[PDB]
Amino acid sequence: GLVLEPKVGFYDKFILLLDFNSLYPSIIQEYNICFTTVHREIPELPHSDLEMGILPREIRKLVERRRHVKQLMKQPDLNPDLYLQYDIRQKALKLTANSMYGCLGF
Amino acid sequence: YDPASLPDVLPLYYRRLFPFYQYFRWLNYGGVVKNYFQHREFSFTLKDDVYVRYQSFNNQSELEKEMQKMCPYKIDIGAVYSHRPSLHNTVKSGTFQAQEKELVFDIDMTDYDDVRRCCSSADICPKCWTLMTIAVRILDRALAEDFGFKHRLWVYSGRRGVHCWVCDDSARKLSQAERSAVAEYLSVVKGGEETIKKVQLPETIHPFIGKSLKMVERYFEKYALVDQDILENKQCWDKVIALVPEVARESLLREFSKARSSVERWDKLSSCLEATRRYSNIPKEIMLQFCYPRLDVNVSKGLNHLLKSPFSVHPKTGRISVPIDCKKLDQFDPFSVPTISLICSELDNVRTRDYKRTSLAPYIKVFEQFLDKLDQSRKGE
Amino acid sequence: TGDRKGDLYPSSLQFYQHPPTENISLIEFETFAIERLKLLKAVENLGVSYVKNSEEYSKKLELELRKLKFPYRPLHEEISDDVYDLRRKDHISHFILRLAYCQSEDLRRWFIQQEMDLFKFRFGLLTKESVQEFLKLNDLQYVAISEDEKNMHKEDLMNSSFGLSLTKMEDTEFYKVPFQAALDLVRPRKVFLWRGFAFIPHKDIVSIVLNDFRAKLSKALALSARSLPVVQSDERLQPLLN
Amino acid sequence: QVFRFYWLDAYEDQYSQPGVVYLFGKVWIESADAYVSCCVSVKNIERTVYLLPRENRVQLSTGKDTGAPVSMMHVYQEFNEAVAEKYKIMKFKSKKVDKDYAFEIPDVPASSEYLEVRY
Ligand SMILES: [Zn+2]
Repeated sequence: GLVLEPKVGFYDKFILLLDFNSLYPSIIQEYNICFTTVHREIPELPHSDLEMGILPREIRKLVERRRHVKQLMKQPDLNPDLYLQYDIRQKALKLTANSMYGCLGF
Repeated sequence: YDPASLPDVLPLYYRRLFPFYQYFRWLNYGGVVKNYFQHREFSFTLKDDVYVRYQSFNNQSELEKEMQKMCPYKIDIGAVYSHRPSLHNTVKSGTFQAQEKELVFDIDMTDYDDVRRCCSSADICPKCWTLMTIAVRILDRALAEDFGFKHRLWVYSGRRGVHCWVCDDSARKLSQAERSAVAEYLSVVKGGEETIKKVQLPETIHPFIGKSLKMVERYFEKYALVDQDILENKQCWDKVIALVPEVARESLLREFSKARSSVERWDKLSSCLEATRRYSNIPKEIMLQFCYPRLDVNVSKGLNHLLKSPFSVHPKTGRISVPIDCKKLDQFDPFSVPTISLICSELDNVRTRDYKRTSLAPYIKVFEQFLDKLDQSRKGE
Repeated sequence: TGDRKGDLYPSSLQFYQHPPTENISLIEFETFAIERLKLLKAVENLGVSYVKNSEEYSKKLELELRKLKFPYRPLHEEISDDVYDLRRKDHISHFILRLAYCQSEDLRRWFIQQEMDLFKFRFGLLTKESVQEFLKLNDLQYVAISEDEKNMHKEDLMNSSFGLSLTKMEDTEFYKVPFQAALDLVRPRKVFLWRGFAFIPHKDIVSIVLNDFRAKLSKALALSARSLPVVQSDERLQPLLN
Repeated sequence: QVFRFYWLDAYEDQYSQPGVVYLFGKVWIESADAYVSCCVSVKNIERTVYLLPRENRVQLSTGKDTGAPVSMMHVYQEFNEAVAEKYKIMKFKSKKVDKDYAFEIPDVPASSEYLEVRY
């Protein structure tokens, strides 16, 4: 994994932290990387003509489920118990989506 | 011809008339390339408009069998793929690619509707067929001179127009981009129904355009000035006036009020334009807009395009898609083309020579000569 | 050919197809890298400031090439040792910069652009003989038409090339190329086709050559980006290339 | 009788008891009005194996293709005769299945028909 080495120093201005944990699932979705779409040196990207693979489909399903759960949570005047349930479900979905890459990488 | 009689005649034809031997000679291309015939895509249209594709066959026997079994209403030939189409489900995604196909052109009378006066839509008559007669000469000459394609089979489409199959090995390996380049090079009449002036030649006439205008001129007087009578009355010559600058339009109108024949009106228009010099090509632009072929670049650009097979039967006219001899083009008559009903009547009136007893024979002969030329090229090379 | 030379560098221009196999010094590595970076930056600045066909562009680019000692002019003498050295420079420096300019798409595009510009300039400085030599050494197999055939198709050639005068046309020689390579010219009907070959003047041919070059170069850059992990481990070359 | 229970854990001992898996969980008891722990043993889980047919019969001793197209009846016969008896397999059920494979083993088509043997 490429690392932009720290720029050691003191900063008196505001500093922004952006979470890129969704980087690898996002790459898998966008470029249609799958066991069924990539020929096996780094293999070339699958052509855009190919339909979505199984692994991208699973990652997309998880992301869309988290989006739906978050949208339901955004609804005002909701039961706190159901709010806790949806929060836990959203956390689980995020964890699974972020951990997906380990199946291919390790 | 009764189209309810189509389901009765189709089997017999596919059993005793469809030239399977020569058909396999064609699509097999002398066996030089292995799996060439085995990777060819076909598509069938059956009764009640049921469409099937990714059909491939092992050899002539399998094709004859499955065809006589299905009795399709339409047969379309497609590309030669990387694998056998029948097993496209088995090929890993992205690994199923169309690799080679003849370069094909479709010229359809319906695309000339805004510029013909005798017929409309799917109607054709002897007065308008000369347009096709022009196209075949204009295009085929280019294909024989500018591009050097040597094996070209022209086929009647059955009703509204003609197809051309350019089958040189070089023409079969052309990429999509090269095909699009070839189509655009041959294409002059650009625009839709919303544009009036569809040809705008530059000051310099490219040699190809000069030779196309030379071919057009030979026929123009008969087609446009005698038969079509594109200057018969005001409702029509208003268009041609609409195709030239307004400056002389008035000057023309009075002249067209004193002319009795459209040949006279053409002479007057040519004289007036000559008198008026950057517009010296305007008559050529009018001739092209009334005579030059229109080409659907989508038909010829894509490798995966399925086009009507030769010796097909037209679902409505019943005519056979017969090859057209280039030399005898001037004698070709789309109304004398054998229909399936006529050739079944002929068949039931008397093994590998049955077709020689029908009116289909000279067209199979032209096809056999074309295949003989292809074989000579495959050998000599 | 003094001590350790060969036929490895026939012509000045090259497509940079075969990577170098020599063992060079770190000092030579750094000098070549920086020198070609200067050359490419000069190319970019001159392209921004001037029109690439302008005479000022040519003069300034020749001055820069002379200052940095890169091959830019032919020599109908032989492969002199000095010339060999220069060509070797060019060949190694290019690949070094490839290693430098393959990490990011932006960088890749920049590199490609500069390289193409330089190549075009050098082609523009090639005499017809030299041009043919080049077109042969790389198996481009583009035929220069005879004078007799040119007279045979004089009128067709005159009407094919835009803005070509009779006498000026008599002063020009065309090339025969398969039409599959002149797609961009044939498609708008700006070059005559006869029997499957386009007759391209001395001005358009560079375009086709460049197209080929660009294709190759893009492919190469992709491969280099694919072979990056092997180089990052060499600390010596990391501060430079990164 | 239907036994409804909420399962939480499972345990398998491949070496000790073949084909048996234990499921642990909660079962409601009305006599106690409470959930109690329960263990359910699931036995007779058959080994399922998939044999990949060859394109042409190959002599293993020489490794040269014999050019004979291999139908699935040939694979069934080879399994019944050679493999089945050579590895002390007495009873098994064979079937024809269509399966896909897109993973890291060379020379396996993306989609193909396999002989599914359950024993
Ligand atoms: Zn008509």
